Amino acid sequence: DLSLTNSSLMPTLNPMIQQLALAIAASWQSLPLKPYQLPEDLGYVEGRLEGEKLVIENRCYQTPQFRKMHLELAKVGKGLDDLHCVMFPEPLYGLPLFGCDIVAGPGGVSAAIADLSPTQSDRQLPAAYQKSLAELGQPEFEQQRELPPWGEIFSEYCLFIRPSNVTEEERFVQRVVDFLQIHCHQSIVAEPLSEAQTLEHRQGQIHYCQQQQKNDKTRRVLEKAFGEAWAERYMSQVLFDVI
Ligand SMILES: C=CC1=C(C)/C(=C/c2[nH]c(Cc3[nH]c(/C=C4\NC(=O)C(C)=C4C=C)c(C)c3CCC(=O)O)c(CCC(=O)O)c2C)NC1=O
Repeated sequence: DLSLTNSSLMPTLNPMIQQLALAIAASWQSLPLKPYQLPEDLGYVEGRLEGEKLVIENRCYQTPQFRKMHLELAKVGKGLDDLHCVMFPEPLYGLPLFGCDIVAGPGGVSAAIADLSPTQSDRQLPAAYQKSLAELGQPEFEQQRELPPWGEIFSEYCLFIRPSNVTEEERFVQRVVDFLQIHCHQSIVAEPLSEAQTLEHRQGQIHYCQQQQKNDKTRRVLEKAFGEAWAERYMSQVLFDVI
């Protein structure tokens, strides 16, 4: 399932989304993957109420270091495209949370967000991450976006932009590839932590999922195609499940 060649959505998504989906899949392809079963063994889902149809493709995996690796592609009607990805770490290893959300319409990408988010109580990334991320240097983008109020969960390296041209699209993709290369290497060298530290990282992941559920822009997309009760179950059990 991890080849995207069987995807029905891929050919119709915004090109930046296609490039990022491919890069994520390439990063995961040779890991010690096992399937992760979403609620009701959800793969493909389509729904419509009174407006536009929402189509969603889900792929989910797990490894010893990552309890849940979720790649979701979505399209609303013919306008709105979305790529959503979260690698949820196993708290035992103390790794940060990789996440990204890319939203596009007919006139281009409106929102591109990626981060390696902290799970420590002091809201800092592990020292090895800080060092590696600082060495990449700060990227220059013309149109930055300020994080909403629930976005206190994001690191100081969080990127949130509207890409202004294809060069910036490519620059953002390359920065996400760099984040993934750092993250995959740190996962090899990570050691199992003490019970007390595992608990702190668990709490940090819970908090991340609770704050992400406050994103009303995501919720309203789901609500308009499936209704309020479906949307709440999807947000809380599929996208941002509390462990
Ligand atoms: C069904 C799945 C799914 C859909 C439909 C979705 C849609 C979605 N996500 C966002 C913004 C959107 N997404 C995020 C961030 C994230 N969101 C995440 O799922 C993750 C992992 C991050 C961060 C790593 C932020 C911070 C914002 C801006 C929220 C705002 O402007 O209020 C928008 C508003 C775009 C804009 O303002 O230009 C939409 C429609 N996101 C999804 O995940």
